Amino acid sequence: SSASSQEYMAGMKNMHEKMMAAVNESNPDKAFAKGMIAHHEGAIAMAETELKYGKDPEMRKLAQDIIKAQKGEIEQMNKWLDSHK
Amino acid sequence: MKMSDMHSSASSQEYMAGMKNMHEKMMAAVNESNPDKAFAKGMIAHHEGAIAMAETELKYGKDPEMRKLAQDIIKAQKGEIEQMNKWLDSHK
Ligand SMILES: [Cu+]
Ligand SMILES: [Cu+]
Ligand SMILES: [Cu+]
Ligand SMILES: [Cu+]
Ligand SMILES: [Cu+]
Repeated sequence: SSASSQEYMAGMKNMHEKMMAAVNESNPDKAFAKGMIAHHEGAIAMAETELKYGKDPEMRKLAQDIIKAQKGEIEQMNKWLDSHK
Repeated sequence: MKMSDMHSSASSQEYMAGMKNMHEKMMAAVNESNPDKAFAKGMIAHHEGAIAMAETELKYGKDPEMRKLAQDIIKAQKGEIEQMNKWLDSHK
């Protein structure tokens, strides 16, 4: 019960850590890439927690979709960073 | 290395603002006991952060690929926000 809230909270504080290190970036394109990647990783964590503790099928469906999509956009921003600035 | 660079640009400030806003709303959303409801409220606040970060990118960003992604992200996140919003207004 409260175990779900902590797992949610753990993924959040995890995302906050990396997102903090990405906004001190000066180049706003690099800041968007690094920040949204950490932000997207937060979605995946929050979605995986829902798959563990969630009971509602519609939301568990959305969580599965969110994991698939965010992972995709993440690999794009990663490739964008390996080539740019 | 430069001392006057010890202050953030406007773009970094807007990015910082969107984070502090997203964290606040997400904090108030994990207070849910029901994890399905917690996922909905939390991902909504989390998704709104994506929109803010993408809007900040559209305001200050120059790279075409990333500007396109920011545009798409705003569309998709808003849609999924509407889904979770209706899900919250309909499920108990
Ligand atoms: Cu994201
Ligand atoms: Cu200041
Ligand atoms: Cu917090
Ligand atoms: Cu999100
Ligand atoms: Cu490029």
